[PDB]
Amino acid sequence: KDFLPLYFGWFLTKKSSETLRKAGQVFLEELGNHKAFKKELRHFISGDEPKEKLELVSYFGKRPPGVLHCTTKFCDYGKAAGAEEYAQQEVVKRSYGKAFKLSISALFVTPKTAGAQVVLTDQELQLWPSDLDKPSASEGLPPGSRAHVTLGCAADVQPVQTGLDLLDILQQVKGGSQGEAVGELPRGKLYSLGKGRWMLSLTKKMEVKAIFTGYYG
Ligand SMILES: Nc1nc2c(ncn2[C@@H]2O[C@H](COP(=O)(O)OP(=O)(O)O)[C@@H](O)[C@H]2O)c(=O)[nH]1
Repeated sequence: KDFLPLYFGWFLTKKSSETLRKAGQVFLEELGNHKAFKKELRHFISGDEPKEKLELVSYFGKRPPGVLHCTTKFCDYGKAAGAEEYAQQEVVKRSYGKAFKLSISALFVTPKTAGAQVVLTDQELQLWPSDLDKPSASEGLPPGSRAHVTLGCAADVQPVQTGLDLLDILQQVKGGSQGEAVGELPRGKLYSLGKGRWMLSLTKKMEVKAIFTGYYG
């Protein structure tokens, strides 16, 4: 019998990866230099500390090397629950190797991860794994809300954290707790959601090109 991928997803082209990666780093630069962020650094550095500034690019030291991606289904070669069902779908097999455009609507930062929120079209939503055997997965939010691109992680943080972070952030925006924007960056508005959580809503959605395929490690 045949190995499944470690995970399925959309893998950005060289150019799109470069473009999104640069946007993420610029965001980390501006955020770290933003007065509202520094006023709340108690959520990134603990204890009575010298009043210095944190370089977020350095903070998120575990970064994706090379090509960026948006995961759909983690399969672990077929060991993960629902892995085979997902892989056997017609739409997954039909879409394998095909090009897509992913709309990135926001960039976010928590004390654990940094990433970009992806807003899937309905065609692309067809490639999002069914939560019907684990509605814990998407936590009351529309399907595919977890869709993201990871831009960086803190040293002690597991890779899957980014998706959980995004859902947490979106969960607040659902209850209307993003509050009044606390800053206006060149690319959009900065929101302070508390607990070291920050969201930049892009004025203009970023459009990235990516191939849907499988990663085998
Ligand atoms: N999404 C997801 N990832 C898992 C799960 N269990 C383990 N992982 C980890 O996810 C890693 C690969 O995820 P990755 O695509 O890099 O993270 P993402 O880009 O934030 O979705 C692997 O190293 C696994 O150890 C799971 O149930 N779901």
